[PDB]
Amino acid sequence: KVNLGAFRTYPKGYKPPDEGPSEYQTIPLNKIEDFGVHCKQYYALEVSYFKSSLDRKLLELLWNKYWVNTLSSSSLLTNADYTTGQVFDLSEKLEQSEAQLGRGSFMLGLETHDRKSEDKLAKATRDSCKTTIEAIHGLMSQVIKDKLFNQINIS
Amino acid sequence: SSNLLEQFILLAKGTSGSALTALISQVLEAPGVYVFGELLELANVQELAEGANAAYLQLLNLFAYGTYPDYIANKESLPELSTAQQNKLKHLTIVSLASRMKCIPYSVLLKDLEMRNLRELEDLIIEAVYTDIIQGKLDQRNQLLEVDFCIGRDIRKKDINNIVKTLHEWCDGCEAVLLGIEQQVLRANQYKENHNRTQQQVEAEVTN
Amino acid sequence: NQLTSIHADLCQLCLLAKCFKPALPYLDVDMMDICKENGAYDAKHFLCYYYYGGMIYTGLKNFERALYFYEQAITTPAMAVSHIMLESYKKYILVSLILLGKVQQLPKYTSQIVGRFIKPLSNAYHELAQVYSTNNPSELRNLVNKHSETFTRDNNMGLVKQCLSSLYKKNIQRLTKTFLTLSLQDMASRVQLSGPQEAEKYVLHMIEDGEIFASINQKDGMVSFHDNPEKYNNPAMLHNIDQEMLKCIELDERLKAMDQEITVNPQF
Amino acid sequence: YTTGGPPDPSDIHVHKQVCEIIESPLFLKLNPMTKHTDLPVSVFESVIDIINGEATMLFAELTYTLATEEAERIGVDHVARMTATGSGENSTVAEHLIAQHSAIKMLHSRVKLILEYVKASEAGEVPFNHEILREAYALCHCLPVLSTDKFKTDFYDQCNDVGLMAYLGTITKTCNTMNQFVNKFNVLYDRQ
Amino acid sequence: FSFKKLLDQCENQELEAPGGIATPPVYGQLLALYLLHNDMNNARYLWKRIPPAIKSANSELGGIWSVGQRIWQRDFPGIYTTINAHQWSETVQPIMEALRDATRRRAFALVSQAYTSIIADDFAAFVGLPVEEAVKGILEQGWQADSTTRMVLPRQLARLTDYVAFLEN
Repeated sequence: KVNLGAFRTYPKGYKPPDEGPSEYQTIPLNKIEDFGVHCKQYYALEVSYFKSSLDRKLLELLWNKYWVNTLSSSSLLTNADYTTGQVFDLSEKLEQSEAQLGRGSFMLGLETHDRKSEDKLAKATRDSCKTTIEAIHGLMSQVIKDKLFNQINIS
Repeated sequence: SSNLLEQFILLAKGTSGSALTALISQVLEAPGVYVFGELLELANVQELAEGANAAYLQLLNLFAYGTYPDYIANKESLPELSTAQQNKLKHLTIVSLASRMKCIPYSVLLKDLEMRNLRELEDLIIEAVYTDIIQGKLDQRNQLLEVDFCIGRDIRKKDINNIVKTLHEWCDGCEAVLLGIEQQVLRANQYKENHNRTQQQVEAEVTN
Repeated sequence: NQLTSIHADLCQLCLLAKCFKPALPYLDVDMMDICKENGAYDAKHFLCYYYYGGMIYTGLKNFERALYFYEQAITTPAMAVSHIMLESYKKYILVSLILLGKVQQLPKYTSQIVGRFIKPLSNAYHELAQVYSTNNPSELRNLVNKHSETFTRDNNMGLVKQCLSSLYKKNIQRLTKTFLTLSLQDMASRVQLSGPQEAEKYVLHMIEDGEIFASINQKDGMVSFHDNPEKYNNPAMLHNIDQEMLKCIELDERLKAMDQEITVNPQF
Repeated sequence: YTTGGPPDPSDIHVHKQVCEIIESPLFLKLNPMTKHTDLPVSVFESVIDIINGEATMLFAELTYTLATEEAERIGVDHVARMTATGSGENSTVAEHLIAQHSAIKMLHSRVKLILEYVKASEAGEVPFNHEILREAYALCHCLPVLSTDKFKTDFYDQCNDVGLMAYLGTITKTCNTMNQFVNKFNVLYDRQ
Repeated sequence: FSFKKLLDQCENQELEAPGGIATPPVYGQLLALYLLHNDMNNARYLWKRIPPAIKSANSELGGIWSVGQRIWQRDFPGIYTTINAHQWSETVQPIMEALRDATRRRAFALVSQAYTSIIADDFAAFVGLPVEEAVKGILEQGWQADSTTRMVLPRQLARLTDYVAFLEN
């Protein structure tokens, strides 16, 4: 779902004493208590759509001379510290999953509500795949460069 | 330069005789002229022979096809140079070995140009970078020289076939890679459509 | 590569007729998902297949696959003791003693009979791993003649002979981490080979098999112990990773079909 | 675009100034009567052709389709409806492959523009000029860029680093589906 | 390999044509092919499968096992002594000829990878060549030879795109 919505915070001397959530969405179980109080400070507006603008017309004239910078890919060397740094945080998540499977969130009397953060093995899978997809994404920008220019050679 | 090349080709076709012999020494002495293909094939320089007139014809052939060691072997038969004609011959020696091999080792240029160190050998190469003559990079680990851009010496009448051959592999080579990228998009999109249908029809029959 | 009662009987034919050639295409690739339709397997076939399959990898100098085959026959739960479970734990110690220096631990889902009944009955095999950690060839020879009556009544002859030569090969690899260029006369004291002439013949056997890389310096009477100068930068190493990853994406696809089948059937 | 009907000769002179900005412009004309099958619209392209010796810029109609992108159709339908859109497929893999698919199409057009330029100087179209030949000789001589022993020892080293990380990430995805199958099999089928 | 195809085609006829006891000439082909591939494990197990009534009646099988006995002990001077003693003029002769070339090739990859300073008096007993012929062939390759000591010093895109959609969805 394309989430989109404009709001406007009322200034001092015009805030309503009681106002329900005009545009209610999904909120994780952490900051849901502040949604029922801060909703009276602003209000949602009926968004519309139209075709005009002007900035989306001068970017083509620049691309005629700035096309040499759009091919500057090679993401494997740009944010190389973020890829290696993400493996250190994965080890802390994998260590928490070992204690989750050992203790178990299904006890006698009170089940599926023992530990605070459940499904640690399912959440650690997406974190491990994030370091894999981001690593192979930078390589695809380098292999595509060795197949169009490096495969030319000379007589 | 480029404006000076159209002035030397007009004065040589208007006069001949003793005036043509004096025009050859003025072109090699004046800088900016790095091409000698349009002046060697003309019939004005071919008529210079018998005596000192024949020495100017052999000197023009060495500046287009010969190299630096080819001039020191017959320096007594050819007229001497100055502080500007000798430095211009070293620029043509670098572009001569680049037309045959892609990378030239440092041991080859140290023997042809007769040097002792690497900075003095590369001192005559960096002077052609600011004049848009020789453009490339310097390698230190492999001790090679990857010449990317250089002068074509003459008008390129023999090695002109490599220009169309290199451009043909760049245009036709992109069609083979485009067929593989387009096929990968259709395979990745079809896998997502089949996975979304097999994950919704198996979960709806659990309640029934 | 499926498994059934017919595949279990094929491994028994290779034990009588000593010929491990037909047992190569049926054991080089791992098997999963047995062929079931009307009932064609039993609990006795799952223990006799892993026990007979471990003997093929043992003689073929394939200790990497023999340790995994003998581990499946032990983790199977049971109620009492059996001849197959007894021979599986006795061979698990002799195999692990050749690769490493200590016996590997058992998983959590293993049977309790192995740790309450098989363990006290296998006292002759548990004491063998204790002396192997000390690395002493003089004390290991006294345990062979002492436990000779136990190795004969349990048809385990020949398996314990490989552990005698493994201690001499382990002492040579141990000196590679500590020492670098040891003399030929000093190498015959710690490994105990009786004379420097017997030391030059034992180190030559490890070069042909590929267990360690060394060079004999006969000009100075010493021997050099270097490591393997392989940075794993050859293009052939990248093809091995791509070929091994083709089996991982297939195992996950097979588990997705079995997970959807259980979700269809009602459960608690 | 423009509003009128039949193609007029006055629109040819106006389309000539458009080619000076973009190398591949487009023409559009709205007709009140019918023409196509759906909306009465048609797209034309600037195609130059000689007519009895005089070169004129004619037009060529084309057949348009619908939305050819899943990541784009979800944004267009949410603009005209101004209400809500159904949940479909976002195609996260297609949003990243456009950086490499469009790069080949952009490079294939740049080589075609310079291929006929040098070929015309060798045949008989472009006059024989010594300046054009000396400026395009060493242009293609640099290919391939960095293809010696220095790049061969670095390209294989980077492929082995990310190749090993892919094996450790693939075994983690299999463990996620294995945990969902074990928990559903040790309860209904198994009782211990 | 060229010699690897003869071993696979020979074992198929051993478990199909005979019903219980095979023939002597076939046992000599499987044992000779196992000795060329330097596989002493499969060669030792194949020799034990032959009944004792066949070995005592056919003397040609005893000469093949005599050469394989020194291979298990890895004795280079003991290989050429057993080859030129018992030979068969049938199907083993074209196979035994290739076994002598594998012995010299095995010592070439073992001495040059474990003996950085081999003695010239002992190098002649590892390749079969005499002392006057072993010091001559090593000089044409690149190995040095000292004097007055007799010492020789020898020595992609299609796979990456499939893993993207597999891990994402």
